Amino acid sequence: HIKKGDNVKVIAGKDKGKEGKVIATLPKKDRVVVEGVNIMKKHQKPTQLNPEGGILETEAAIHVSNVQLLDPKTNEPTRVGYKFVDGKKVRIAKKSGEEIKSN
Amino acid sequence: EARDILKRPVITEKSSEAMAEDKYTFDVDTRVNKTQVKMAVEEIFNVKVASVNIMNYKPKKKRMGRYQGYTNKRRKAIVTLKEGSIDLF
Amino acid sequence: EIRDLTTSEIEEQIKSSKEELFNLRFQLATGQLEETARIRTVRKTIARLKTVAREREIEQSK
Amino acid sequence: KQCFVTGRKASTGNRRSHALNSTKRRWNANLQKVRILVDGKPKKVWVSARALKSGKVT
RNA sequence: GAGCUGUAAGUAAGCUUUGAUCCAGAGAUUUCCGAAUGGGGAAACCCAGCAUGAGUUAUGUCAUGUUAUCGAUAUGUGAAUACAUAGCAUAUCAGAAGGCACACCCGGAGAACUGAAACAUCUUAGUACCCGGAGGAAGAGAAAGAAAAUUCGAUUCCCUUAGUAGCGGCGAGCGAAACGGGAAGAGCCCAAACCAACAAGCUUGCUUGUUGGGGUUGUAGGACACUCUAUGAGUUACAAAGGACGACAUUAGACGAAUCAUCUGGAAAGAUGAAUCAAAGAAGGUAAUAAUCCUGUAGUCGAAAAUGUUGUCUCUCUUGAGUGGAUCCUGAGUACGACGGAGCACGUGAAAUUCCGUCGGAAUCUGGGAGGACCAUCUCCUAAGGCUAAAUACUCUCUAGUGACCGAUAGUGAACCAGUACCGUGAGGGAAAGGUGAAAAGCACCCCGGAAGGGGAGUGAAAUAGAACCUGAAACCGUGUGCU
RNA sequence: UGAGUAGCGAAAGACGGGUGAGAAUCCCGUCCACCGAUUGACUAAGGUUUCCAGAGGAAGGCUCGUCCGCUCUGGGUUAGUCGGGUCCUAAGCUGAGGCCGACAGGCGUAGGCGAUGGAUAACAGGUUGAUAUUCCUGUACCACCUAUAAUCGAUCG
Ligand SMILES: [Mg+2]
Ligand SMILES: [Mg+2]
Ligand SMILES: [Mg+2]
Ligand SMILES: [Mg+2]
Ligand SMILES: [Mg+2]
Ligand SMILES: [Mg+2]
Ligand SMILES: [Mg+2]
Ligand SMILES: [Mg+2]
Ligand SMILES: [Mg+2]
Ligand SMILES: [Mg+2]
Ligand SMILES: [Mg+2]
Ligand SMILES: [Mg+2]
Ligand SMILES: [Mg+2]
Ligand SMILES: [Mg+2]
Ligand SMILES: [Mg+2]
Ligand SMILES: [Mg+2]
Ligand SMILES: [Mg+2]
Repeated sequence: HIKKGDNVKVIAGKDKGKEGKVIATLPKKDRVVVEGVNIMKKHQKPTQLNPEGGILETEAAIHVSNVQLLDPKTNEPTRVGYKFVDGKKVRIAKKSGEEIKSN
Repeated sequence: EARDILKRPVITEKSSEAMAEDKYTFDVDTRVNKTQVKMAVEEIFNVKVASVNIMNYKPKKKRMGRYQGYTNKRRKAIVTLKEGSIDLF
Repeated sequence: EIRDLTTSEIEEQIKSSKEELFNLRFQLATGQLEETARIRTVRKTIARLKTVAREREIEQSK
Repeated sequence: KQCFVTGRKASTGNRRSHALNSTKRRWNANLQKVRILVDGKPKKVWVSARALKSGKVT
């Protein structure tokens, strides 16, 4: 269950196997967004903001369950399990290395 | 009370002409009577007024695309003051 | 204004905050748009002051 | 109307003919208006005739 | 535990690790009509009085308390009448009223259509409508019983007895019971004699009315006399009532094991191969069909708070066994009978038992009833006063589930801002209407046209998928055609 | 299908100009006809934004449409004396107590309720795309309040 400052690797998409960072997560539609993944081009018309708006190329949302958070000490993707040490709960990557990949 | 019985002013071309002969318009809360509107502009604006007049608007009908509702009833009040200057702007 | 319970005189503040609230709602119908500092995060404040005054008689009296 | 001790009330039941087809009627109890000694002032009230074990009127 | 500001995109300012928004417990707010209750009233409105207070030099206004009717408790006052009572005046009290799922229950009142091949006794049925009162269950209930052998034992409910004994224009049709097998298992408090005060009459007598205490059954118990026992049992639902000391269950939530690679494809969860967990191969989602991608499951934990079961102690409480029965009491206009009537499966008949109406009307332990009229003998049991858990009947909801149950003319009338549009003055009737794609990527631009639409271009695997949108059958209206 | 068939819900219009992509239908003008104890000017009953301005042409109007009583956006109703409440009662309707009845409830005294009637203080002109005795100009009246001084130990009743 990823956070807003992670750096992950996809499994199944139009562009699979590519890495990248996460910039938003949308936790009611549970669809996250990664740079450089699945560009969806828009035909915006001339609005009151964009002076004579036109075509562009921006990556848009994909689901959570095509995205797996990879091991920082190994760079192989991994299920993340949780345990708690002292006051809070931290993410072990279940490859015996807990990550620090929040910020 | 006496600070929030007046609710909004209204700026209309009926009223913005009626700034010349110094009459103001307002929008008081529905349950008040015309005497204690006079005792409110004494408090809020600190002038003394000659007379006040009120009326009612019945709650006219809403749109049809936006479905069948009614806009809120309201109580437009008009105050008459004979020497107090421009309170609001 | 959050968590200010040790003030014996708040009726100096409620009257002062409420006449502040009327300075802007009356100012809303012409122009002057910054609607956050308008009636949302200020009308909550005059509810903060009453629930820390209305209980104050209650623990006092019985 | 109501008694005192028995609390009487007309209760229903049929009444039949010689060819045995029915109807409805009531059996009203023998009420008599009389003034008795109750607490305070003596009141005048209905009471039934088989409730005669009491001192009448004073 | 990182985003949020409803359903709801767009904004424009903002909030947020100093812990938001959401999830659970607890508290403050709770305008107005409604039993409406200060008087009116066309429900959501109008008019006041009474004290306090703001305010103006005052009058107008405002603000929070306050005042309906029965009922109870206290004084005032108290007529026609003089003694008191109705009546009358103040102060406290919150008892009632209304609503309910009226589903289930208990009493009051109570039809007809229909069957008999018509129809009146009968039956549809003590059913539906109406009204009254309570509960989470109500009613019944501690033998004036069943029975006939040897008796056993409060009530309720399930199976058989059995469509039998029976009732019936002996027609249609109604229709039991005990014995037996089980479910779940508690029995108790008053009345009276007698005794101790209290008051009264009216005296050291008696009677009467209260207060305790004593006492509550039939193998005959109790009063009264005789003799012998006590700080051990019983309990806050029956038996008399309140409350501190201490284990679980609810109302949020944690953790939670196991995988890769290629191929076709817009995209793999599919095919082929190589692996792994398993108290986890329930179920759903993810661009197709996933035990190992996500949410989960099996198994484990958590609870500031607030309620419900409750175990323990603490408290209230409390004497129980025998004999003599030489006297005294055992529920009065009651039980019964006559007269019309309802219920008992039973239509008044050979008609017991049971309650109501009117009218006559007993005896008391050698008593009094009941064993399908009644009398005799023999067995059984003690009415006319009360209280009571469990077995059992229900779901408008709440929690977790299941289905050889439906998949939009089906399923509730109602998947869709449904008892809504809409029709009726009214009471009341009462519809139609689901599906773009994986993702909004919802067609920038060029051209004809005022626009609507349209041809290119463009997104997309697909626009012959264009927001009347998946699939698109028939009636039916059309277009050039081979034969005629 | 009937079928491009019956029907367009009384009646006098004609021309010029303008708007417009489009005009027998919309807007301005002259000429013509039509009611005139009414097709006129006012008030209640009802209806509830239909009212006015600006903009639009899918659907509505028995045709057409540039227009509208239809859609879209933004506005419009001012009262001490005007009708009514803070005054009165009629028919009725409710009705403390009280009668009366299987329950519910029926009837009724005191009192309240109830206008179509009784009582009561205002007019003339102007103004706006829309309101008027309501706002503005002048003129008075009615009820209650305070400061106002020809009398009375007279006033309210
Ligand atoms: Mg939003
Ligand atoms: Mg009221
Ligand atoms: Mg006062
Ligand atoms: Mg058992
Ligand atoms: Mg987990
Ligand atoms: Mg897992
Ligand atoms: Mg008889
Ligand atoms: Mg279908
Ligand atoms: Mg709808
Ligand atoms: Mg393409
Ligand atoms: Mg076809
Ligand atoms: Mg013809
Ligand atoms: Mg012309
Ligand atoms: Mg009207
Ligand atoms: Mg047309
Ligand atoms: Mg319009
Ligand atoms: Mg009268």
